[PDB]
Amino acid sequence: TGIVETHFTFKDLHFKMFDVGAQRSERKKWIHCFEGVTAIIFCVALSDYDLVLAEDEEMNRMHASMKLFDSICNNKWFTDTSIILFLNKKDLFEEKIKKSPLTICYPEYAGSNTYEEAAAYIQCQFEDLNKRKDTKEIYTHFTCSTDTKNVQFVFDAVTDVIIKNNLKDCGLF
Amino acid sequence: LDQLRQEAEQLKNQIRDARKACADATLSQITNNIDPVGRIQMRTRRTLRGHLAKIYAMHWGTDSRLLVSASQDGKLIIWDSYTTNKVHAIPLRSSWVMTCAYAPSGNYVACGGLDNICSIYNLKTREGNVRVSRELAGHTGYLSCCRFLDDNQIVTSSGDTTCALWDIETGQQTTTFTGHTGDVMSLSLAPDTRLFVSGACDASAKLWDVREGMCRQTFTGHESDINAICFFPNGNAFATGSDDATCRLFDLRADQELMTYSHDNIICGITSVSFSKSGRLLLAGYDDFNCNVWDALKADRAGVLAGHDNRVSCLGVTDDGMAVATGSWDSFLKIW
Amino acid sequence: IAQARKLVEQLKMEANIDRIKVSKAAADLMAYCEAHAKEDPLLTPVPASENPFR
Amino acid sequence: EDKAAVERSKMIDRNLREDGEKAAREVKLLLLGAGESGKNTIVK
Amino acid sequence: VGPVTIACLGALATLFVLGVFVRHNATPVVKASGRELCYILLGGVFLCYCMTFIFIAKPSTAVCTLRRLGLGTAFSVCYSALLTKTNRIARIFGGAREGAQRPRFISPASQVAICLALISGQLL
Repeated sequence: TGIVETHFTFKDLHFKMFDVGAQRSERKKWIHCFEGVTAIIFCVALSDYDLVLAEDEEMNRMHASMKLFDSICNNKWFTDTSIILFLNKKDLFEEKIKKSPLTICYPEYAGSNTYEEAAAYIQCQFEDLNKRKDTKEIYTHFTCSTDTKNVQFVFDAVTDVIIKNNLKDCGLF
Repeated sequence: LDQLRQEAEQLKNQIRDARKACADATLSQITNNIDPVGRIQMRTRRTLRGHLAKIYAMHWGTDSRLLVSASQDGKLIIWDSYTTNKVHAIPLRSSWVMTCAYAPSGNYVACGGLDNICSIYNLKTREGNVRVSRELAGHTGYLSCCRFLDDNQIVTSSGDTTCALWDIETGQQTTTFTGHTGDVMSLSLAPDTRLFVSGACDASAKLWDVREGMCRQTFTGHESDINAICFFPNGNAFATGSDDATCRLFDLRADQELMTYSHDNIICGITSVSFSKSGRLLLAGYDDFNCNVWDALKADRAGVLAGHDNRVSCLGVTDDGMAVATGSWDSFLKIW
Repeated sequence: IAQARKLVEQLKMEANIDRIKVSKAAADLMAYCEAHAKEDPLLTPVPASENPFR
Repeated sequence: EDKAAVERSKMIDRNLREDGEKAAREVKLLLLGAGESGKNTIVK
Repeated sequence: VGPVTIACLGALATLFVLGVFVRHNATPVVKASGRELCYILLGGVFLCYCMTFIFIAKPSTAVCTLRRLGLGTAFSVCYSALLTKTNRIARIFGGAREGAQRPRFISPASQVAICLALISGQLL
């Protein structure tokens, strides 16, 4: 159906969560309509890295996620909006890292058998371009899906982006 | 099969070659002579205030003396030029609305948005305001445009590349057509309810009949998506609104391309195209605040006007050329 | 197969009418668009005397 | 009857003015990601 | 001799500060002041430093008139410049938590309007 809006006033602020709505149409047509948003949420699964359901035999889900992230960051409409890094891997990724050598993410792997170095590598590799980093801050959080949906981190991020936009247009930075 | 596609596309090449051969004389005739035009063609009317949102599209499809526009804050706008005020301000359930329409009788107002819901509002009511709007669905793609010539049949588009014809009384999917590769962006109401036009990539100005239903008119040559389309005041003509800033007149009977006024003076695309009267003044929006109006008959720019500090999105012209309505995201509505 | 046949069928029948759709199109091109091309361009310039706006 | 139109023009502006900062104060977000990328995993 | 030399030293110091800030408006610390109320405060300080010349002068109808309103205006300018910056910073940092929207009357020009209104109250 259409886009689903979830309005919840938790953390003393009227949060509104807007989904993609499964448009399955031209990207820009619904990208430019959402202009004026304060912050966006970027969700990528980490424990399902072995899944190759994105393409039959051409690419994997990692390539699609990286391409979509690059398109979002390089887009001229959202060059100033901050971005949020979320995931849904609390312990499944850690359990899978025991058997998976973490070599599919990068062919030139130079890490151990754990996943801390893999997380560091992916989080430092996400920001391929640094021009938008100065204009818009990038927030990254790991071990998501807490009790109250990680209310503390999202509240801190939203208040930080709000104050940043407030001081940007008043000639204070 | 492969053989069927091959024979079909040799047939298409033969057909387009024949059309070019037959229309070369017409192209030479139209390009040989031009008519004189004015210098500015401008007369200011007023300024509109009382808005704090963005706008996408409007619809000047009524013989009365009012204007209608839609905003993303959730409220519709029905303004008068002289009064610079609104008769009523009804709210909109949808968060975003991109479709705006009005009735010649001033009784029904059509709006819709990303929720795949086409809502018809009651402009005239006993209480003076509409209590609620009826819900219509049946699509998997985002709503793009909707038009109607009466209170019996309504045409609408979707992001799933299909044109839906519905009836107010029935309230169900009455007519549905198979779609092309690209998504339909806009539809133009026919002067006498003959056919409606859909525009997308590789399907520039594809005409579909309302009664018979089959496709007869299809043109190719505009790779970029076409944003806005409108019928000529004289009738039996098309409009080109490709995102590649390509502006070229088209004919229904000719089924062939015409002269193009592309130039290096601009580097961005266009968002809307509109005729003043029989192509006397081509009005087209651009990605910048600055705007220009061309003269198709004179093959030159009629004038330059911006009236905004941000990219303009909506543009409408009265059928009799009484007034033109335009607007950008700066919540400014100016009649040029 | 079946889907491609419908696309071929639509293109096959469209060319049939389009082949005979000329019907001396140039006569219409130079006879249709001048009917209303002289009213509005002269009507729009008003010296703030009969214009309904302002 | 022109006075009534002006009076009506005053109350529509006030009605639209109230909805201005009321909707602006409400923060809007944007959720976008890969297909089935834990849409229901996060508490909503 | 004492007052005039100390006034000259203060005027030179504030002129040097003005030249530094007007030419080094790239580091965010000087931008965090506001870059309008800072100039207003510098003008007030310059008026305070140069008012002693009016103070030590031959009495006259013009001299007496100037030294009557200046004694309040010079300090009111600085006080308003200090007040508006703190007020805008506090309002911006307070209204972010509740009602996420642009605070009213905050701008490089609007704050100047408020500061000049506060000064004009004392002038009136």
